[PDB]
Amino acid sequence: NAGVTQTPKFQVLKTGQSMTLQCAQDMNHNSMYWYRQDPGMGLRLIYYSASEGTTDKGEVPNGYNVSRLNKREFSLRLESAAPSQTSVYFCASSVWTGEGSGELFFGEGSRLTVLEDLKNVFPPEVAVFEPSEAEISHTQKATLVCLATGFYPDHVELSWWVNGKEVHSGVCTDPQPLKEQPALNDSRYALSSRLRVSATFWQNPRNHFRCQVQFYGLSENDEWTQDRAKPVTQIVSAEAWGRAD
Amino acid sequence: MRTHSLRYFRLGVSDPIHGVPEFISVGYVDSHPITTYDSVTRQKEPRAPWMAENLAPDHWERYTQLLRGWQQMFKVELKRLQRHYNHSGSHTYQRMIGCELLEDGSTTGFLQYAYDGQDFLIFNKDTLSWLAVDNVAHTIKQAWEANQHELLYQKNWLEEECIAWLKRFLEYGKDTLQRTEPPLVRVNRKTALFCKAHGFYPPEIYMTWMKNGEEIVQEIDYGDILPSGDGTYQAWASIELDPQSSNLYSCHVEHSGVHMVLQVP
Amino acid sequence: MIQRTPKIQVYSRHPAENGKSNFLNCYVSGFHPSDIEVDLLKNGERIEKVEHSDLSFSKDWSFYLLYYTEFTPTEKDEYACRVNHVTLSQPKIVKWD
Amino acid sequence: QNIDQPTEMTATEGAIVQINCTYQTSGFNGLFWYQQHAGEAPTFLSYNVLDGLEEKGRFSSFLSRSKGYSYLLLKELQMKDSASYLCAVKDSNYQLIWGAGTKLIIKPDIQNPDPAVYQLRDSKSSDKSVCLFTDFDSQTNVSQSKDSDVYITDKCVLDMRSMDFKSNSAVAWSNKSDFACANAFNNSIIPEDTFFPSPE
Ligand code: NA
Repeated sequence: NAGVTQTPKFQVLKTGQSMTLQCAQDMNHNSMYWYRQDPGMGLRLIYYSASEGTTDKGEVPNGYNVSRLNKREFSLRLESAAPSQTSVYFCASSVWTGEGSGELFFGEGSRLTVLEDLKNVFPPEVAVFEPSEAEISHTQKATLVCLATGFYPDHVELSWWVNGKEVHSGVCTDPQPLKEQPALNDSRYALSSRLRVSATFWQNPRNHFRCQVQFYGLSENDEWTQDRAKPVTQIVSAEAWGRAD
Repeated sequence: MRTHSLRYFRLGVSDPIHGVPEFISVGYVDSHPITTYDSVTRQKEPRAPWMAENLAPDHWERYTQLLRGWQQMFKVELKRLQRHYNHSGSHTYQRMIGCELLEDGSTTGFLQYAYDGQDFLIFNKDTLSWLAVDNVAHTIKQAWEANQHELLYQKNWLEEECIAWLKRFLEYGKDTLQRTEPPLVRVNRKTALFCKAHGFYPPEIYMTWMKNGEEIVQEIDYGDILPSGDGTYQAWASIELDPQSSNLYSCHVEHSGVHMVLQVP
Repeated sequence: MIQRTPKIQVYSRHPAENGKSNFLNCYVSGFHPSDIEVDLLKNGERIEKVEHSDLSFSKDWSFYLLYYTEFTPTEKDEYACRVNHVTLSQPKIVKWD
Repeated sequence: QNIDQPTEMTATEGAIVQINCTYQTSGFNGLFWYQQHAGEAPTFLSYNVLDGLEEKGRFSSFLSRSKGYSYLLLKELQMKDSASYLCAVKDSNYQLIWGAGTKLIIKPDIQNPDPAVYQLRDSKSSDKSVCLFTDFDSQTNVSQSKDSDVYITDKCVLDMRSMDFKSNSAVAWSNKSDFACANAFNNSIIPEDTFFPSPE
């Protein structure tokens, strides 16, 4: 009952590099689709497969190929990636096709960024800033802030951990990153998140707060020639402890 | 315009012999085939020259993909039917969808299915329901009627899309579909009087016999309207002569708004 | 299971006349299921070059086909259409009149 | 063939909003609405193909074939309705044509506005000073910085489930020596009663 499962969630590519995106469905559907979603426009069909054993071009097939390997699987192939193919890719399936009312079921999406040079790939700096004493006395609440700054591309997942357990209530993470230099096309990004707790929760000295950012970057086979450290996929985190004073 | 219709058939065979296709789908405008597809070619192809000349390759490529999906669904549906009938051997599954644009501007629309050449399920697009002929059909009726959106989609397609396709194809083939070739009609003796017509288009024609001014329906033999192979049709009607009493026999032919009377001396 | 036997009709395209080029038609209709064998006969022998329409579909779920051949009718030559179907225990020969 | 819907709409929590979709297509086999939360997959909301209004919970979808027009109606808006809403139409060839989507922004109802700008504690591992503008009413807009070395994020609605409490906040930071929370949000129009606790 997984529905539509596509991988990977994030991928950096150099111009010219090959990529295959995987998609499987466990709903016994017959029709499968590959879309790309880009700002300012509706979903565009790249390729589709009306039934097992047949496939055909969509609206934007150039630079891509597909394989309906079996009834469950529909892979998408970028043989020689181009920057124009920077997009979020969605796999979808439907019970049949050529039936007016049947809806689409979508996978989670795959964010591809294709770059001329990997030398502008950067992991985030992560820092946690402890609540304002003025806020505590004025509101009886305490807001921690996490800043993840200087990363590129925008392939990050930020999470808050309290006492070894991930939390979501009281958390607000910016839905979109901030361009640190809004005028530059390759600008590195910033992202802020807040965790707000009761003053009494913050004032417990055994409470431990941690902000962690998973960054998806380079891998072993990506070539690196810069003086700085290779920006591999990694977790960067920062912490704070509750203060009784 | 005269009345015109557009319709598509599908045929599935569960265990066909050596060369026969598992699946065939053909469209018609009036009596003229316009499109074809089967499980061997796996391609949608024109069957009329005015369809080839007016529909870009993008049309045939798209519907070719849809028909490959429709082919697989027909196989799954037929397998389910034959399983529920508990039938062995080879059996047929059929579908017909279409619409009519009548002379007065009114429209009709229809969708039905058959198993082994007999009615199975018949769509009522006014009550939005399926008529089941037996309990295998009843099981399918319940599953189909639970998907109310698809019923509404089928009503819209029959009433709006089908009619729009038909008007489009009618303009494409208007030199064929909207022409008139009046019949050549004669009477001869073979004892019965045979009233014979040939060379006419469209195939719709009404031939009957009168005796002293009265029509004699039970006494008349009506021949089929048959194709002659050149785009025109032929037909006939017979009536038995009374050897004991003379009568005033006359053949009456109605075709495309023209009435014709051949009085036999 | 209702199987429907073919109706077979043999006729000429235009009214026939000896020495005038013509087309001999065999229209086989109303049968079910769809598999069928149709031959045109001249003096009892099967004509070689014989054309046919594609399998066609009727509203009542039966099928029909038109087999035809070009010919010149001569008073000595007899013509027939030979049809076999699952509903026929052996071919049915319908002679041209 | 075009599908048009507004780029963005903003409404208040608890109210009603109507998202329009107009289409011009070669034929019509139905209109779909999909909900897509930010960073997530679209999910199916509604299908219309005949004329009229269909209801599904708080959402209803209307269709007029003759006007080539549909709307998605959301009643009693909640924060969880913040999402993009995609309309899509099947044409005569059963091609799905997608509109560009409407981003729906929901303003929380702030029962007890307490606007303030607080200085967060420095971190020994960072050179940044960090300021938090928080607890203001939803009519307030947070402007981007006019200083290239000051970074200001847009407002974020957080929900403290335990206390059924919602609050707006925006964050500003910089490593400049002259950066001060008292002037961090100077380029925004902030409430007159905004509380500025005294520095140390
Ligand atoms: Na391609």
